[PDB]
Amino acid sequence: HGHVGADLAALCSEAALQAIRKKMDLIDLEDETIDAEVMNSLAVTMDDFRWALSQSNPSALRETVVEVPQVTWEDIGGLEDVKRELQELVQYPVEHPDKFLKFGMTPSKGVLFYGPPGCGKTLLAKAIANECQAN
Amino acid sequence: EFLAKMTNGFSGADLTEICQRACKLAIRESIESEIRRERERQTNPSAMEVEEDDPVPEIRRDHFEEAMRFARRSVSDNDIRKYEMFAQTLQQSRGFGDFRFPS
Amino acid sequence: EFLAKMTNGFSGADLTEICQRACKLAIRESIESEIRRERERQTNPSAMEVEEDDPVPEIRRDHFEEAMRFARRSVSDNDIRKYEMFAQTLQQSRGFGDFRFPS
Amino acid sequence: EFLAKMTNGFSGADLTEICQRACKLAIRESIESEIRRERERQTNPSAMEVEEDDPVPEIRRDHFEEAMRFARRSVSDNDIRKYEMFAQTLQQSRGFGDFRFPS
Repeated sequence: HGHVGADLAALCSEAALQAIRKKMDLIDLEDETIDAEVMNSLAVTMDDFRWALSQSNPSALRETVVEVPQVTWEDIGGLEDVKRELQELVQYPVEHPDKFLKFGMTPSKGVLFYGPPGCGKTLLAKAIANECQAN
Repeated sequence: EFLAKMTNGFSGADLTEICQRACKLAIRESIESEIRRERERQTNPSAMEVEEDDPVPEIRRDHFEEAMRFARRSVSDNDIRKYEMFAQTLQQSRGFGDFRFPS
Repeated sequence: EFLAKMTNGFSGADLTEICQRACKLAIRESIESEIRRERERQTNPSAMEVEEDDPVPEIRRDHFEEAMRFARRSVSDNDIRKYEMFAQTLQQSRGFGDFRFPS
Repeated sequence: EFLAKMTNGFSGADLTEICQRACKLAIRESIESEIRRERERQTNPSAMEVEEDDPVPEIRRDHFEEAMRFARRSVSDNDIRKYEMFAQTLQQSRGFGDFRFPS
């Protein structure tokens, strides 16, 4: 999370260099001119990628990110009244925008949740964003 | 007129809410009625409604009869007495009252 | 399901903690089990376990039975009444109630 | 036993109330069942129950299943901490701890 395209190019280059650097047993000082063995017979494996990700590469990202979330409605079951209410307040003004114009009801522009601390508020707020395919 | 004289102490911003709650309560049923019409089991071309059935073409009576149940007056009686008391803080033409010029 | 209806007043952020305490309690035993296997006295090639024994391949039952002992509800009863009281501060469809249009 | 480990934070004076609420909820139904038996329309001697039918001879299961819905713990968590704190106000064998006599 947070990497950009140049950082991922650097990640690929660092993983390839770590896979080269583990093969110093053949890439020796006695063979200054490197033979054609390791030049085409060295493939990178997964822990090289995990090393190059872990040991290095600080992410150059701190600002916000726009995406569709991937949490689902059955991730928090129950609350069928709240599900019906959030469907009535988010889905219907965008999936059927003509019926709101047939008899002129203007859509609302936001609700305010309130409750005890830590009962899945954000995990409920992201669910309608995922269901509506909304950022 | 029957809805007028029933809502007695309601402010002007409270009964403008129930004529949006009734609209929301009818839009819920008009969205829901289109679900079963496309989800007809063995939706065959036989006996098909080529005309639009229009189950809710307009706001009926029971939408207001159900939307009225959530009504609530916002302003109490204890705070309208505050504005009446400020109206009494203006002296409000009190004192001597009527006098007449001599003839 | 038996762990569901036993935790009764637990908030959603409290029972997400015991399914990390049980994971920590099983990772402790899976680290500790590998200590004795390399610290076998006279670790000889005779009768050697060439296969991985895997003593803890998954979370067993007694990890939850031991991790449940440190459970604690975070929200009390005195503060959920505050949110119920704010829900009552909203007038909550109270007043006249049902009325009907004349016929 | 299933009613034992379900009521968790209940004081001893609260679960002595639900075994009177269930008795009241069964006495209500045993009074009400005798009303219809004497108020049989065309109460004829034909097909008369000479034996006592006894519809509620004892407390059944659904009386407890319905009486449990009105249960409420009386003591909170905020006040049991007061007695634990007074138990900590007693020094509670804290200080040096174990020592041994010399040999």
